[PDB]
Amino acid sequence: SPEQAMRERSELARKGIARAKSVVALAYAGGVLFVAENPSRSLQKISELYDRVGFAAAGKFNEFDNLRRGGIQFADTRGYAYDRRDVTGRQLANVYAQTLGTIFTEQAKPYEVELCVAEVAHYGETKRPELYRITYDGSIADEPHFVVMGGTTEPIANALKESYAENASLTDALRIAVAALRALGVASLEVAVLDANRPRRAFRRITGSALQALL
Amino acid sequence: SPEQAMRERSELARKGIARAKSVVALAYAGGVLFVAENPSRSLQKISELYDRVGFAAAGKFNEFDNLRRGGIQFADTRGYAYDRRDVTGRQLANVYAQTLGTIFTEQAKPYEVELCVAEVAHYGETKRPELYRITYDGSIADEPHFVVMGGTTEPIANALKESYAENASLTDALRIAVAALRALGVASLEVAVLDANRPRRAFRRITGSALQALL
Amino acid sequence: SPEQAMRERSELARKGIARAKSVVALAYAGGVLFVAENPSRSLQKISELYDRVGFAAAGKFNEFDNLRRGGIQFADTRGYAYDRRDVTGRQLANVYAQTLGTIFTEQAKPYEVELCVAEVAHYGETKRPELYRITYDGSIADEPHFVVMGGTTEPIANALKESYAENASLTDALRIAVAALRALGVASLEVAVLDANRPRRAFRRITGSALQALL
Amino acid sequence: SPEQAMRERSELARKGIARAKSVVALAYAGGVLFVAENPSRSLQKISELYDRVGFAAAGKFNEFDNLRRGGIQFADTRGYAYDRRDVTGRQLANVYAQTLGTIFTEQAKPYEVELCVAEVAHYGETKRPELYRITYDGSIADEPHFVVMGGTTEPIANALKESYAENASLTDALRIAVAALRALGVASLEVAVLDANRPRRAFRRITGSALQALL
Amino acid sequence: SPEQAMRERSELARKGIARAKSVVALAYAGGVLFVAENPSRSLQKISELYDRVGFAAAGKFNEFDNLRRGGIQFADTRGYAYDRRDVTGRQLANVYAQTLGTIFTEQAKPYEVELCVAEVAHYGETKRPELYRITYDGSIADEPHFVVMGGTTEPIANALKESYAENASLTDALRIAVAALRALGVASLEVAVLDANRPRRAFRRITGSALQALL
Amino acid sequence: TTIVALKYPGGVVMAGDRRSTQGNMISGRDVRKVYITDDYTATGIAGTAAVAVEFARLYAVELEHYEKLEGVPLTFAGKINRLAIMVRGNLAAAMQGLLALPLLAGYDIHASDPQSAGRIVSFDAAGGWNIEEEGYQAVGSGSLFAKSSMKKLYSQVTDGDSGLRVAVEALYDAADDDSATGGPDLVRGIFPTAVIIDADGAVDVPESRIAELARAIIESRS
Amino acid sequence: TTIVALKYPGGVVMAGDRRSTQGNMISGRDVRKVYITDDYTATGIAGTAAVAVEFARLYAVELEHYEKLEGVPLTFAGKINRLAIMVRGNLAAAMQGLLALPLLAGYDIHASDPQSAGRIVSFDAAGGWNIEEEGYQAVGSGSLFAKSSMKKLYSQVTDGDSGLRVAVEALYDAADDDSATGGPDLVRGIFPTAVIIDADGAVDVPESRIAELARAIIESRS
Amino acid sequence: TTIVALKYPGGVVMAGDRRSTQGNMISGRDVRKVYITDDYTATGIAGTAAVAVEFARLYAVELEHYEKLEGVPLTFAGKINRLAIMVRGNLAAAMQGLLALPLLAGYDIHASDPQSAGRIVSFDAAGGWNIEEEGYQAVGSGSLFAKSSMKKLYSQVTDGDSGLRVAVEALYDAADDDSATGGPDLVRGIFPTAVIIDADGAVDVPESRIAELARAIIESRS
Amino acid sequence: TTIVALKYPGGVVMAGDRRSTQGNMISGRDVRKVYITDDYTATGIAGTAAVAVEFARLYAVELEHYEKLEGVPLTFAGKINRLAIMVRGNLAAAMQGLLALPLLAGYDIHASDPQSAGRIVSFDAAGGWNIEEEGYQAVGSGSLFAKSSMKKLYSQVTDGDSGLRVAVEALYDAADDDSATGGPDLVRGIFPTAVIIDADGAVDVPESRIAELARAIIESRS
Repeated sequence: SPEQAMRERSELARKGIARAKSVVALAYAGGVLFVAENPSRSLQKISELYDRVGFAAAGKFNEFDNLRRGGIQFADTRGYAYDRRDVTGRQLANVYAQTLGTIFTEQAKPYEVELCVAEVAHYGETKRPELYRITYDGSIADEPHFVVMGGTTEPIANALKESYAENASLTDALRIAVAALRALGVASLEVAVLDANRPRRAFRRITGSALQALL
Repeated sequence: SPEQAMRERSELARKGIARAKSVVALAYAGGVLFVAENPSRSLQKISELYDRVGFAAAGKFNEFDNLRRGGIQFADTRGYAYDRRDVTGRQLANVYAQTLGTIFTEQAKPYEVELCVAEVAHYGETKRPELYRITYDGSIADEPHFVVMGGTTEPIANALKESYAENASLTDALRIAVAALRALGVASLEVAVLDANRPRRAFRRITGSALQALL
Repeated sequence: SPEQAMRERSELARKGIARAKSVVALAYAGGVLFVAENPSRSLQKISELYDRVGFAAAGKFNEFDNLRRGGIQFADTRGYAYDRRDVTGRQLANVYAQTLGTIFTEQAKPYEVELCVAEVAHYGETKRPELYRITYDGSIADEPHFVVMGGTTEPIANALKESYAENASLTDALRIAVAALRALGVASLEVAVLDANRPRRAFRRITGSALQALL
Repeated sequence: SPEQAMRERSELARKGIARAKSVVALAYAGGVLFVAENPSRSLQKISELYDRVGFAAAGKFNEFDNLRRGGIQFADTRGYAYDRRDVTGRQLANVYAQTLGTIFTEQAKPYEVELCVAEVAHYGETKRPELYRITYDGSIADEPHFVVMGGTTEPIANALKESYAENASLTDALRIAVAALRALGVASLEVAVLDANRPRRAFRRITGSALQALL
Repeated sequence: SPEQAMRERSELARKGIARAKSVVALAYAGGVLFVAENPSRSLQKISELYDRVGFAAAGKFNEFDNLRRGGIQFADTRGYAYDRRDVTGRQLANVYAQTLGTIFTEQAKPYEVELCVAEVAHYGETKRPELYRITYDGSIADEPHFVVMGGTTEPIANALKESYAENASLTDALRIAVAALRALGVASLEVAVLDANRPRRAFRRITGSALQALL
Repeated sequence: TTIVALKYPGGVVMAGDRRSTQGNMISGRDVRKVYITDDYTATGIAGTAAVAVEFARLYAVELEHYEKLEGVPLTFAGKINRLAIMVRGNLAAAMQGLLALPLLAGYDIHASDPQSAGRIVSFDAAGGWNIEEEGYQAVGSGSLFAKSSMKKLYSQVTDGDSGLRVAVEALYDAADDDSATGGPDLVRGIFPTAVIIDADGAVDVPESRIAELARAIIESRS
Repeated sequence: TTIVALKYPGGVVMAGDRRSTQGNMISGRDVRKVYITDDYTATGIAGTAAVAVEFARLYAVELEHYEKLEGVPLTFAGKINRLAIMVRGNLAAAMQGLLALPLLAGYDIHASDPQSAGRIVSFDAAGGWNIEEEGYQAVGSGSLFAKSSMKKLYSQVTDGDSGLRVAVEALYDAADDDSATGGPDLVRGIFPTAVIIDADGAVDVPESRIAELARAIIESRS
Repeated sequence: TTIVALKYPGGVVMAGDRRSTQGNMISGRDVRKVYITDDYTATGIAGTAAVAVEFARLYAVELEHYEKLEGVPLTFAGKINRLAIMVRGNLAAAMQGLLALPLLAGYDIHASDPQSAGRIVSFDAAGGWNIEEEGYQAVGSGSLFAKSSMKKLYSQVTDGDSGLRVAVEALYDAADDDSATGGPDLVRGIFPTAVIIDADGAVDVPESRIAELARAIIESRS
Repeated sequence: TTIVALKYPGGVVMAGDRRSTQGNMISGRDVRKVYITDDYTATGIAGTAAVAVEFARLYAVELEHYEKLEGVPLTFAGKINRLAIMVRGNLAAAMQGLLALPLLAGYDIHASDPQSAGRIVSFDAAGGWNIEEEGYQAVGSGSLFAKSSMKKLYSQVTDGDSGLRVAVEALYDAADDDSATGGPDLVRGIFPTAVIIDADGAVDVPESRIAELARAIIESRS
């Protein structure tokens, strides 16, 4: 019975997502902020896909690391084939949707992952940041303000809705993100920004003493 | 059992298309009008296949985006191999029917999509726009007046049947389609036209202040 | 059913690892110390992957020996393609995680192994040694202090937690490691070190009269 | 259930070994002695792999004959590619472990074979002979004194344990092996030696009048 | 279950061989004699493999004819690759054992065949004829005196054991074989000889008037 | 063959001659060598006529295909890269004789300043591309004569009409010095083709305007 | 074409001319041949212009691709090896006619001495590389004249300003003895492009400073 | 180079010189060209030294591989066929200069008559082989002189010692008439290598016996 | 280029020059051509510099790869075979100008007599190898002069320092007779590189000791 097979496959992927650390991506005045509860300093859940395109993921590390490498390969190949400015976050989101749908339907075990692709404007251009969420089955959604992935996302989402404010500063937005995650310290936090003020590469990791001085 | 397996596969696809937003394609005096309920400005259910051939779809986005790319590739290759005026809506509808039939009977899960292919006459020619409706299993139908896809189609189909006007202007046709979908503002509404009065490329997106003024 | 099948594979692999000898990999002042109870003098659970990268494993010998050979091939190819100092323990741990996840999901029998990849700093550099534990399903974790694999790892983990001394000497670390492992003698014991004070290749086997003197 | 598949596969292979003739390999002053119960002078269970490497097997003849041919091919390729003295019994035993593990897991029916690879020291050198036992599932063990094969090995192994003499003469070792095997004349006996005193090729078959005088 | 599958497969093969005509291959003073009860004068159960090697089979004709053609091809290729005197009966028997083992384990239906490979000495050499019996599952055995295949072989084997005579004449051996094979007429008999007195090709058919006189 | 392109304040103009010759023999007299690739770029290909037509069709198909697939057209740099890839993929045919030199005129709508948004891109045989900052370029056999004519006439380019006149005059000079370039045929009434690209898009100049300009030039040269 | 690179206490400077010729005909006057490959390495490729641009783009893409995948940039030896592999892979085309000889200047942030962190790597035709210990290296058709000018001028290099002046003068000498190298165009206002790499990173030298240096050199040699 | 082989009553003997040249320059003085392929066969390969060693190693590996796989050694005709197949499969590479010509000496253990069990097999360029019935054979650059010397000396061969003496004298004559063959070098004490195969197997001749024979021959010709 | 290797009581020494030329132009003055391949083997490649470096890297990677995989290092015969196979595989590209001529020096740690455990292995172009018993060998364009110098100075070799002195003197003679081999640069302070292998392993000789030896040689010949 294919209906029961898909239902239990979806249950497996969703349950795998439920017991994973949460990630929040939000739009602030300077671009996009990623905050994740990541104890390790070596296994990074937030990465740069391309100049103005950033990647966040929740779930099983090897699976979304495979997806991250595939997306980086796609972005670099596309930017070389046509131009760097021709790479948008929407194309990468669509590629992730195709890949995750095919994986969910055909692979022996579905990927218990949940991805967010975030894009900021180019240097000297005005555009609201774009947040795309891609789920295990390949369902793709547009989020105007924030994305919450992994764990019990309802309390974190509710805290964000009660405490989100567009055009916030980096410091304040970080405070809201950490407070919503709690519902941690400089350790067990991985924080990065897509910084729209940079000329070419918007991705910037905020770690260590700078993160504490910003927290 | 084969009959049982095929029937459960069919019910899976039908229930997938049932929980999806509706699209209408109806022929008006200047060509064809596509109206869909689509909150996302980046994920577009209505697209162009070729100069006078337009595309609409309802269901899982990744699946019909893959189908749309396949159709665009087929149309471009065929137009290059013979000529631009040798590409017609009927051939694209037939290739979609073949592809969806093969997907239904062969793929691990069938595509939960319903497609519409619309064609208008070339510039300076009089011909009734052709509407083709294609379902998850590959069944293809010729509709003379309007096509309704996705969601609950019975009430909106009855509303259109009672209220459809032949050779209506764009404003009246848009009003009829929006009221049928209501049975929705500029946001959460994707509207496009195959405009038979254009010289080469008929497809044209009605968005922003233009849709607000026209609506 | 995929969930029942995945659980049964997990039980198979876990039972296989549980009936195996224990391995301890712990960081000390000179680098990383590997101690594994190994009666055979030829079949070795501890080996060198690359200049400053060492390998420990627990479980079925032929499976983790295949993994060890694959890791050595990957490291040598990577070092030739770019440079020797571009090969890190993190990349090898990531490759092992990917490989073990794929084997767990797809192969006829999942690998009944647990791996530790250890790295120490290059010569004339300060850096805490990194220990990565990879499980049978590809789950990868960073352990800052020590790793225990195989058998009943819980009493050994508790003993090592109670008795672990940062920046201990080689002989002290051997004492604590062997004591936690007993919870044996020089024979039926394989001991190796990644020695940070070596010029190029850190790995070095401590067996025989030297091991007895040290133990 | 994968557990049930693996356990009944193990039952199949072990039962196949159980209804098989017994083999004995033991280390003595001149090298290694192989004694097998073989009524056929044509079909051989004892064989030579390489200059100082000999092969013994118990179980279904065609399966371990295929294994023996593969091992001879591997040893010849390895010797030609590097040098004759770069071929060891450990490499051949590891190859057999990988091959038998893959056969046991992946093939339709496992192999009902049990292998022993024996190596003696090169000419003019001193080294204890090495004996490696490989089982049907790929498990490999280093047996320091003797290996016993096929049939019910508990009484034969117990008699060998009670009566084994290190550094015995060829006559003494042959008598001991035959006596332990009983718990046999020139017929129904295949006898060979890895003879450590031969210059290059250590394998030598002991049949006919020489075996009569020796027995 | 692999055990159940193999047991019922063995039942199928044995049932197939039991409902077949019987063949006897027995050694006599001039070489080897093949006698089969076979009404067809067109389809032959006994053939020549090589100069001094002969083939006999019982069971389903298409399967053992495929095996006979494959063995002829192997023998000719081996003789051309090295020499005509390097082809032996044992090599052909080993090839048949490998082929039948693979067929029994892997093919959808096992071959319901029972093969005998017979070899006589070369011209001018006195060597005992060697007979190999290969069963459906790849088991291979040395028969020193005679092989009985197909049908209910117990009475024929008993009669042969009671009435055998080493170094018997051709007429005595033929009469004894026919008498045991009844336990009928000259027609419905296929008789052939591997005649060690021939210079190069030992195989020689005995049919018609010569067979009438010989019996 | 000669195809010239030049920038004027507010856009670009691309003009091309009409003659096709096989050897010394005039085979075609109304060949159209300038193509409106998309709404804001035009391309002119010199060399083999067959390769020219085939490449123009392929390039237009590629640009339209990208726009339809991705929902947004390529940037100007993307279009240049695609054209350069096409040129680099023709080296074997160039050595075989199926050669093509493209020239690309465009209007960057994403350019910050509208009055400098015109672009001219020249490609060499090896596939390299160059954005011209001198304001004009030419390809074909008479490209040298046309370029040296534009070098002297470019000072009087101020708007679209004067730029069109200067392009037609450069084509006239190229035809005057190169027998493979056809001049204005006043007997058959065949004149060079031209495309003007500005902020409103790329439009083909009507044959009447070029006829008037060519007649004025011929009257001046007598 | 000529690209010079030289080390000064605290960094490296790489400069290049602007001319591109097709035989004897000057096609380009403002070609940029020095590329900031990444924040601490610049590369300059002489030979065919198409192959030079393609190599620069492909090499920068490779370096950034590795850094994004592994979360850490390549070591300097790894960058040298990747460039050498590209040079070795281009050998068939180089025999065919698409020759590209690169020159790499970098700052080794992992060096023991920041003042000696400047690195110059020249690549031979076969892909082999060499870290120059002379402190100066030039590639291109005028490279011999530039190298023999720097051999005499290098004692004057004590900081970034003196090093940049010496690089510009070496380019001037190469253009003086070589016709394929473009000298300072005082009429069109086109000057060599320079990149300076130090601890803070690699930065393009503004056109005005190079113009001032070139005018000073020209007036000194008048 | 020169390798001679000759049959004596009760077996075969096979001798080879020690020199390897690269042109007219001597590069090797103690090259071993006669190999004991198995207990009853020796092979000696003339031509390129690298290919000679490669062929000998491959041939021994192949023979031992068959003996281990099938449990019985190849018949002599089988060994000849394998060597001929190797020579035939090296034809294309020998057309480029990696030529190798083998000579096979053996003792057939299946021959009815022990006194005539020695066999000499010569292989020509295209892979054909002949079993020599005249009782002697030679390969290499000095092969013709050695053959013509053995033609005159073969009536003196009655046992292993006289056969060895005649083989050494044939090598001496080949070295006397051909500069690519090394003669007995009394200064360094390097003498031709020899292998004697009889019913007991194939055994290398100790260097002392060959030295004595070479000294006797040199004295006789002095 | 010239690389010399020579055996001395208790080990082996291997020295090489530093000059690299392309045609007649001196392109490199501090090249290193002797590589410590492993703890008891040094390798030195003459010929194309790029191929030499990549062959040294491949050989070191292969030996360490085997040692890591099989837990035990290769025997000396295995190392020789791997190097010979690498040379044979290169043969085809070597015909194309990418020649590499290796010379291998080693200490046989499994040899019965450690005083005679040093090994020198030479390779010809076809991929064959020879273990030199004369005690010295040379590769490179100046290898003939170096060999003929060592033939006259090998009597002096009695220990490691005497062997090193003869090696530097052989290189001095090679550079004295050959313009592609560099003599000791007393002006720049660049001297031949050397590696000494004994029971304790293979160590790079410090530059100061070779400088003293070279200055003593120069004073001797003044």
